Amino acid sequence: VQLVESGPGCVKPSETLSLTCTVSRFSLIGYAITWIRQPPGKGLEWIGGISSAATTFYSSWAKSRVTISVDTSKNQFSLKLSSVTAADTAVYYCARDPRGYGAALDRLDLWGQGTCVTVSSFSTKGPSVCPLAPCLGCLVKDYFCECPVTVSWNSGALTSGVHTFPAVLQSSGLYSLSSVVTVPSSSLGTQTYICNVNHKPSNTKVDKKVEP
Amino acid sequence: VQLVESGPGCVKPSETLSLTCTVSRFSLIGYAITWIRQPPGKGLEWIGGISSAATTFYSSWAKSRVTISVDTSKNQFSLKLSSVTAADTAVYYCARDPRGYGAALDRLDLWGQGTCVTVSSFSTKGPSVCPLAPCLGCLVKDYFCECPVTVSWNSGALTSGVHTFPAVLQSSGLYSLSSVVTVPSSSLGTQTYICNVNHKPSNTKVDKKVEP
Amino acid sequence: QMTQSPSSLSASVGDRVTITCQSIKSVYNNRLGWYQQKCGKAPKLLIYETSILTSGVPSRFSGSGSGTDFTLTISSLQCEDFATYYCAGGFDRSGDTTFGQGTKVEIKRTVAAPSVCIFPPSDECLKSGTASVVCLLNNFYPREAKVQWKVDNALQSGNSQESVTCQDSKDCTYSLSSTLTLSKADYEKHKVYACEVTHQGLSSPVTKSFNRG
Amino acid sequence: QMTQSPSSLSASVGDRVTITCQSIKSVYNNRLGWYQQKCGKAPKLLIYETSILTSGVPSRFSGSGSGTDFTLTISSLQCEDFATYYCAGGFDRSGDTTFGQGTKVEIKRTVAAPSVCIFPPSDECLKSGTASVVCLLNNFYPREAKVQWKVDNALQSGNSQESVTCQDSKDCTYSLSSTLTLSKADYEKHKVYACEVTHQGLSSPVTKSFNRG
Amino acid sequence: IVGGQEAPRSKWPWQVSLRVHGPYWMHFCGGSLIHPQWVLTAAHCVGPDVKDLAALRVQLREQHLYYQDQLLPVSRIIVHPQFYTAQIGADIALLELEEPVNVSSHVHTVTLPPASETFPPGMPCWVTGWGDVDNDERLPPPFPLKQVKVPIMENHICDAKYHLGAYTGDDVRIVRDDMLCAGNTRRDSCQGDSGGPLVCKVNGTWLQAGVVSWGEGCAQPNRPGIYTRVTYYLDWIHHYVPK
Amino acid sequence: IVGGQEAPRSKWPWQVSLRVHGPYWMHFCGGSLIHPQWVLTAAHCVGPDVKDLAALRVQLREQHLYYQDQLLPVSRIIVHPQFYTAQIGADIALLELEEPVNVSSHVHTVTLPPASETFPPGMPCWVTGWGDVDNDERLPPPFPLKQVKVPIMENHICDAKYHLGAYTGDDVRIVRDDMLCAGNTRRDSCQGDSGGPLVCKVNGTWLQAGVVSWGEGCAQPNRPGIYTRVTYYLDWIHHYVPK
Amino acid sequence: IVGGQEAPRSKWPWQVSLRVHGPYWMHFCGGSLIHPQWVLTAAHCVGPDVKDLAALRVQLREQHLYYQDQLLPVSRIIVHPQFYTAQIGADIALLELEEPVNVSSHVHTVTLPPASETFPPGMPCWVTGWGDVDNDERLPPPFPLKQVKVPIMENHICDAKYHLGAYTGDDVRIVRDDMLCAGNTRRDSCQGDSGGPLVCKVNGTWLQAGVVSWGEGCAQPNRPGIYTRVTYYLDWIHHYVPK
Amino acid sequence: IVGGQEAPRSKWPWQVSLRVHGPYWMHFCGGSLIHPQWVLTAAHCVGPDVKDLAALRVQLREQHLYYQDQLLPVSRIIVHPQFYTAQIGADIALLELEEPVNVSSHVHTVTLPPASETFPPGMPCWVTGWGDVDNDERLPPPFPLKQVKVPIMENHICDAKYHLGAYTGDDVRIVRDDMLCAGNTRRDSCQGDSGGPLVCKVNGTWLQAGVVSWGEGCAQPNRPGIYTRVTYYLDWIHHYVPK
Repeated sequence: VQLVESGPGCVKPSETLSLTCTVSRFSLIGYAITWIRQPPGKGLEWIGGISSAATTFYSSWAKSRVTISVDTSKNQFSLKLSSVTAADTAVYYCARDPRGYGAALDRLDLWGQGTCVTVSSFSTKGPSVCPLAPCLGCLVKDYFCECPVTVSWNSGALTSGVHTFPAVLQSSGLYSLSSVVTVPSSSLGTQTYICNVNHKPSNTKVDKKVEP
Repeated sequence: VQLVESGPGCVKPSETLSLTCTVSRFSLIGYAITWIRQPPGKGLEWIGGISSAATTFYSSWAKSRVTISVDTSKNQFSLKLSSVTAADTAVYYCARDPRGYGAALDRLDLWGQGTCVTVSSFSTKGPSVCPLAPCLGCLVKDYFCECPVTVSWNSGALTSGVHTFPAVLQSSGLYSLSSVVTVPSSSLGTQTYICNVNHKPSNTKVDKKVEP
Repeated sequence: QMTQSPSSLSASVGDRVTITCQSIKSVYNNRLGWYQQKCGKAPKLLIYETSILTSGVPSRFSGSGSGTDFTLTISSLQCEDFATYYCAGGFDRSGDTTFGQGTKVEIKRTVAAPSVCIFPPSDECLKSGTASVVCLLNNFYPREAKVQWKVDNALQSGNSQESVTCQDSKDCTYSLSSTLTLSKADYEKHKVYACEVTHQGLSSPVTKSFNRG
Repeated sequence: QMTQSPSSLSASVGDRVTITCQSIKSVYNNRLGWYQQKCGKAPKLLIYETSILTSGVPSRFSGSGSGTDFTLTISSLQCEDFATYYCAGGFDRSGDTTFGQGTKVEIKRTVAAPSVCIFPPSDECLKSGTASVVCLLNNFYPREAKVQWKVDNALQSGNSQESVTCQDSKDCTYSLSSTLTLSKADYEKHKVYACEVTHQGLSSPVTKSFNRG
Repeated sequence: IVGGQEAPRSKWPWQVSLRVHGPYWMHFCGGSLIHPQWVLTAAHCVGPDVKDLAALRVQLREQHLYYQDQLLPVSRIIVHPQFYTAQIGADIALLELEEPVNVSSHVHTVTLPPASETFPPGMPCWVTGWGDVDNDERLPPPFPLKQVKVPIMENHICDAKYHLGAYTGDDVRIVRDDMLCAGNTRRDSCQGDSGGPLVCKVNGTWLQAGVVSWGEGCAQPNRPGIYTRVTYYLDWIHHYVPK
Repeated sequence: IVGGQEAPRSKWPWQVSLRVHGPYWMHFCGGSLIHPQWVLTAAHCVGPDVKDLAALRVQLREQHLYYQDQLLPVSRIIVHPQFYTAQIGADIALLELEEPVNVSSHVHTVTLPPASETFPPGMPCWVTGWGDVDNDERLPPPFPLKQVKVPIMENHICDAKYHLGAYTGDDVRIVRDDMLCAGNTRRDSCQGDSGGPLVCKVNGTWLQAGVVSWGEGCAQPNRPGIYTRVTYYLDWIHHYVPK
Repeated sequence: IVGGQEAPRSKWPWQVSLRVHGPYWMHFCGGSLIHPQWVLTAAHCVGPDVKDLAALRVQLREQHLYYQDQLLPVSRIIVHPQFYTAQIGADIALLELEEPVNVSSHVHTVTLPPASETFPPGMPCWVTGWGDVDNDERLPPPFPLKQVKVPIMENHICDAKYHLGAYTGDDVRIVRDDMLCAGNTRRDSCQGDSGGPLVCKVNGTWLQAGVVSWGEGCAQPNRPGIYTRVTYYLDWIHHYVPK
Repeated sequence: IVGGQEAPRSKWPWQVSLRVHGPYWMHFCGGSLIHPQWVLTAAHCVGPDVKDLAALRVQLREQHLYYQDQLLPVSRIIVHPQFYTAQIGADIALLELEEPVNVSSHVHTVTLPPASETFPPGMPCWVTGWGDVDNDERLPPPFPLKQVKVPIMENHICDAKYHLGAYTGDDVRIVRDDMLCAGNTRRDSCQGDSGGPLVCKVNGTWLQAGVVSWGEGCAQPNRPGIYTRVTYYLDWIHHYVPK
């Protein structure tokens, strides 16, 4: 039993953000959902929640702008935040209280993985992918709306030795990141070392091989 | 559900070795037991077994000298080997076949931990224990009938960092062994680092502390 | 509202530590909990209702508190305990509930020296017309480590960025990625590329190079 | 009766290997199994009835065989796979059943230098009237390592023993214990004690010493 | 409920259902809404061992179980300190809701009696609930709320009836002064009705006389049902429910 | 076994009990010892899905189950290739023992019939086992071996009886020529007797006519028990049991 | 139904529930309304033994069982003459209603396929019903109608899968040409869904491909569900349903 | 009995089995032979409601239940007048046999303690019986007599443990001075052991300290088993058993 968020990743100022939390198997009939926010470099801040009774509760700031709702026909919970500013850029989580309380933070037992949302005027652009031939790697470059980018190897079957690094702001205002695996010299050619990349807002997927 | 051997550790030539295998909870009513031997530096050799039907089977060499038996009143299986030579020195195991076959080795699913039997004319003698002050350790020395010796730390609560070494034959024909744990310099005094030793045939237990 | 203290600590492997959280009101009815957050992960609940240990949490952790003052204690820190920790509390029903500021815990370990690799600018890191070259310092401790980029023996400055992994639950060292930027045409001028590496546990400077042809 | 081949192999981490076992008779009715034995442990059943994988065994392992010839295959060796492996077979009911000779598998890993400690002869290692002094080479690979004992700069010979750990499932290096023996009174003659440590990957002989006062 | 019919849809607006977590939120016990934030029930439904509040919810007056569930969370459980088993006595408990209920025509509180009311025989009293309908068998899968009118007995006549066909000596009090007796071989509470209200109409007003507590099986001869007498515990109730 | 009594202690020395692993080695099916190393039973007790031989043991002729267990291991299971369900037919299986049995007065084999024997009505036949004693209820906890004498029916008269009170058209063969019918509303095999022997005494010699296979419930009117006809499968049996 | 969700209120207007008399009118089997006076179902729900029509009723499309019951009487039961057990085949039956149904938006008939349709893999098909939700456990007490989308298998690939892990010889046909296979280890019919419709959308039109018939337990590996193939029996259906 | 072994065949010659009539004479309760004509047991096994003596028999010391039954008739049942439920106390009863028993090596009486014996912690004590072996599951079908050695607790330490994790106020006495506590999370009596003897070896002599009475489930943490203290009732026993 697990929670999955969904959301746009990148948004323009004055839009309204919509998020949904979905319950995967069985149902939260007797349960509460709360929404939590984490701006970059801050701690955790609470937005609001809905109780098992369908009563709703909002924080000191959220009552101005937030609506929370439930739809049993879809097994879904929804959040809407109106009139977004740049300062609304954060990771957003949905979590369950097993007691059904709509305004409690002391016993959040189950969490989703979270959706990052960036608010900006810019356009998204997908990346290029330099191979780093012989340790070897796969370097992903010049993308924007950094937060939802992901990289993987041998279509996920290379579970092992993949270090990956925090993104950096290119002087162009874009982002670049590197992915690296240590390889034994006998494994050169002898292992596939495929790299797999996608950037979901820029609709982009690419693949490559590394070899000497 | 697990098997435990029991045996004498050290034995004199021409004695008869007695081993027992005990079943700890529930019972082997429908099950077979086999006895396996491993002389030092050899592989595994099979002695014999008893089937679920109480039929007994013995190897090509064992029929001369071995008897296997069962006692449900004690949940015990027993092995006797008569007229022991020095070449009978080995680790001995009991194992279960879940199909109940008395002469099978292809599906030994559950094993005991094993007991080690040394046949010699000598007398056992218990060890001394050098501390190893600052990496630090506890060095156990001058014992005989090497194979059942064991060492432990903080009465077993120091589960961690304890390397321990194969015994060596002292030129006196006795054995010595070293036990070592790496320690951070702040942990000196700040952690107890107690050493716990016993040698069961020599009836010996001792304890010590390490400190600068 | 709450204040959590200290903001950070660093301690040995095996060491004994505690974290305190205090508030201007007492919690309503034992409604205080503790959460652990790790390198890019959702928080995990460790303790709820002041002192009940969540299942599957190893008994390293315990906590309790005098209704207005609360402690979380770790009996013997593992490198796996590298995380931020937060208190959360509730002071009524519907109203005042908040998180704390969160405490960052670093685990001190025995030194290790940076194993260095270098990767030649090739394919798209020239085929894009931009050029980029990478010097990689794997698995070092402490974070006292430094790089100097050199090209044709000339020292380079600016025109570069560095980034570092978090500390892993088992590696417990960390890796640094150093990058230099160039044009493809200016890579095609110069011929010698080097990075000079430094880290407190070393005999000396260290060097690694490659050469354009 | 059976013959198992090869007697030993050594291979990379990640590498692909197989072991063969052959017999002069075919097994009675798929009665062949494979056992793993580790550093001072009872054997564990991995495969039975030619090809059925025992529960809890990771799917790295599989095997099969043409009734008189049988193979065990490991798809990607881990250091955790450091062990001896045996075939066992049964050729009738009551009669011919035996083990094979057993194959020893060593896992090759990236080099490491021996971290050296030395310890003063003290308490029981003088209070027994015998004396003993220890030089410890932790966590090195490969096994090409050697020690020279020196006392008052004089090279010592004989009068010593060395012993070594097995390779662990996670450390995957190993430690060596070097010892020198003396009388208490002859320890009370000489004043300088040293061990000089050699290993194929090192800067130098790593001279470590201590001095009696 | 043994005897009686489906309850009319307006008739008993204070009836509560207690639900336990499982493959579904299953009815296990009754209760009554006595204040917008408080439910009165039996102690043996929730104790004497402490319960995790994660596993409990309250359902207000349905006509049919499970059809239109709206499950309320519970903030606090308060069991009378003297309770350990129902035959000893003190079988009374309070649940505090996390949120207050909006009082309505369809949801309204019952009134507690004044301490002087004794409820003599002839008092017109009803008991309601979702329990079993015969000694061995469940309420069938529509699950309607049922009602039955039950005769009150005096305590001394009830204690005498419990001694018939028993080894217990006549000097031993089985039925205590904190208890009340009602019902007969045709008309009783049964399993799953425990914790529910017994209500009598006095001078036009509905009063809760009792809580369904214990008995020697449903509608057995000479074994009337035993109820916790509500007047006996009014002072303990008013230490928590703000009146 | 419906009807009949406890069997005398010498009378049926070939009877076998099959045991499955669990909290104890529990009886689930019957069989008969036909050779010192071979047991004959039903296919639906062991198939059509393949079974781990670790979970099965054989028990030879007890008077009472579980009292004096000596559990034999099984080396091989051989199910007739045509079997999938018992109403289609071929409901026959062979178990090979790991060890041979020492033949004795107390343990002896049954004889298989010559292929020419037909077993007409009036043949004196018995069926034995440790099954249920009435349609709904277990053999009680002493667990004695029971016997009953049963009347044989001709196959065409039996097939006609199975069409009474059924929608099945009279042209459809329910009872097949690899099958045999016996029993009545007072005298039958029941659940847990499946796989056991039906034996008839012919010219002084006991012959196994049948294996307990299937039926429409125990001792129901117009529903005689169906047995696998042993003469039909002699050639398949003799490909494995060395005669 | 294993997998899938509660069905939308409008989505499957032909679904039928069969009820048997007891302590209440209990759901035991599915069906589909194929004509204003006729329900199509499985034969093993009603036969092969003859049933008293006093004990049966039909319920039309509810959202939740039991909460809005309007029970229709049945005039006649017609079971296909070849049926005796579901693995042999012909598992098809017709119920004639005493009264015709008023066709509506909320209650409408399903269309039967033309005899030339074959339903190859990739056909988008659904199965619906009120059966069990996991191998061992009941649909919980709100009792919603559930749906799941299931993959079709070709008959030869399905028969091969039924031989894996079985003793049955590969020459023996387990899956017959009057049958159809669908489902997998995540998505299946289960106990209580038998007799219900399998429907595929072909060129915009819903057609009933199958009736839920039998299988080796719910969602087991290599054991797809077996359905009666409706195209095989069109001539028998049209001897009774007036087209 | 949770933990412990099968009993040796000589070891506990006073152990009694109580049997109730049904489909067979089934074991329901323990007891001990204290005089050639008298059995001591628990009151809740036979009361508080009166039982027809036609439905009860006594079985003396078997090794295995049911296999060697010789069922003794009972002339009289005497339940202590103060008993109504086991948590209130007085849970003690006497059975008078119709016929005296021939005392033997295999059947002999237990000795009752002198009133001054208190049984402090460290006393070596055993409990025996044919009860359940784990919290949920029966003794398996060979039905051996089991024994386990149990630690005694002082009454005040036991009453304190019963308040952990309970709502009951610390001033309320749960464990009474007519009671005794023994056992732990590994070693306990369970369902079907009730009425059996707790015996301690004092100065070489076996004395019966207790009768298995009640507890909060088998081997639960902080819930030791509660026994009726035999010394408390010696005067009542000696009004009937002639000493």
